[PDB]
Amino acid sequence: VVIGIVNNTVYDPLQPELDSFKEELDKYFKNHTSP
Amino acid sequence: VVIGIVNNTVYDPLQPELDSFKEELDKYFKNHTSP
Amino acid sequence: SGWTFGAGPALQIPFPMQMAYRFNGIGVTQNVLYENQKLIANQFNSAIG
Ligand SMILES: *[C@@H]1O[C@H](CO)[C@@H](O)[C@H](O)[C@H]1NC(C)=O
Ligand SMILES: *[C@@H]1O[C@H](CO)[C@@H](O)[C@H](O)[C@H]1NC(C)=O
Ligand SMILES: *[C@@H]1O[C@H](CO)[C@@H](O)[C@H](O)[C@H]1NC(C)=O
Repeated sequence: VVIGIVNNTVYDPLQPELDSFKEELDKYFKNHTSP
Repeated sequence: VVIGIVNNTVYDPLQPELDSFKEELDKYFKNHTSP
Repeated sequence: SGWTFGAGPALQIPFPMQMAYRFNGIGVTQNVLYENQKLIANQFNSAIG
């Protein structure tokens, strides 16, 4: 509905804030399923 | 560059809010890997 | 004191923290002052001269 809006990406800081643990969570799950 | 800045700790609320859950996540994984 | 001496008992506050509290009224955030502190001081001095 707005005129002049421009495509882009919004860097949602809370997503990397939780990803700081989510990455090592994926690492822990890799260790969990490895053996 | 700033004169008079005093050392201390900043209690970033988002971390203990996560850490309130990050403390219980790691403990749960180790129990399931035990068998 | 600042603006408080004209609205109540006259409370005290250091001058480098009574100008970081007046940029905020303009719109520019306060940090700018400390990051330019010394430079700004010189400019102000030259100004009065
Ligand atoms: C913006 O992106 C969407 C999907 O990515 C697309 O459908 C739309 O045409 C794009 N608009 C402009 C102005 O680029
Ligand atoms: C405050 O001023 C006194 C004397 O004017 C000086 O000795 C002291 O170092 C100053 N405080 C700071 C943090 O510079
Ligand atoms: C603040 O802590 C850091 C690291 O512990 C130290 O290098 C610095 O000298 C300290 N500054 C003050 C003003 O205590």
